[PDB]
Amino acid sequence: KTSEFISEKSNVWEDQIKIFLQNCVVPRVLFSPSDALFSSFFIFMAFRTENLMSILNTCITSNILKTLLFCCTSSEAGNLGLFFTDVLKKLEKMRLNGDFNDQASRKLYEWHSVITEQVIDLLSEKNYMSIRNGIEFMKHVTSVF
Amino acid sequence: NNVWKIPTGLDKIEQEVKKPEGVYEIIRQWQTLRFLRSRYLFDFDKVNEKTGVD
Amino acid sequence: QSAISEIILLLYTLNLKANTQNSHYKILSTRCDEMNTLLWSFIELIKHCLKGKAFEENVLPFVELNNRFHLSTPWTFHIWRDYLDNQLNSNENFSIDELIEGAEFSDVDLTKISKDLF
Repeated sequence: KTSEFISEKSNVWEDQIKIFLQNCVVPRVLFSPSDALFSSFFIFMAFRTENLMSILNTCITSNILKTLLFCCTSSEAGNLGLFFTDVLKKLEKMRLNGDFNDQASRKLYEWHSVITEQVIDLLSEKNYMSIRNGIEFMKHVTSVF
Repeated sequence: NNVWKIPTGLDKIEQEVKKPEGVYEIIRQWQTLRFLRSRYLFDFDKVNEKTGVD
Repeated sequence: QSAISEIILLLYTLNLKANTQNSHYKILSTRCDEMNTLLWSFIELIKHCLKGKAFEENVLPFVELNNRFHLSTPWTFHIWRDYLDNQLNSNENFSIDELIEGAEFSDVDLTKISKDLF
């Protein structure tokens, strides 16, 4: 029943791609883990490949991860780490299934490089909050890197 | 008797909060960021381990 | 003595005042997170023990929660989503956007976004 719903809903539907991340998935992910896993699953299975790639590119880049990992608490950092682990695991399985080879190679590697740069930058700061946050986030994400 | 003289009721818990908008002139940055995470998230690259760039 | 709504609102609006204190961050983060987890666990207990009509009787219905006290939307939905899904699934008479009608949705800025997607 839910998939039937999401079918017509997806038939129905950058400004939206901005506000969606702003007030719908970032607030949801910083909650308990289940909300993060659910934001991950609903990011897929609810959009087309073009709009999905555009949304993920707008989230990964634009330099939001660096500060947003400074602001949040410890457990909020853990949750956001779980969300990134899920999205990257699914992306890497999609790649290693050969489905995306035309230009997704360069874009995927660019995403990996930008995330690596952001983490390497935030992991190097004098405060205590940034250090503990980065440590927890990597302790979650390093399982699939 | 004192701790039983405190007024308890739904009318007192309202304590209305402060609107998200924050006017423009390491804990203060933390609080201001926690409060601004909802309204203007994408205007966050300017922080960069420094004073809030307005 | 109808303490349920008073207690939920108190815990919530207390964690905010805890956020606005001044101390070492190493204790501020831990205190804020501890209060957050306490509130979450309390609501899990309330949803576990009060079901049926007793819930809707003593849990301060949605629109007041979101328009009078300005709770952040995630907490509102964290309370009400289970009951809304139950009333929607079995009694197919009503529909969403009606059983949650009137909410101001204050920080959302529903302009430039489909309320259907929301």
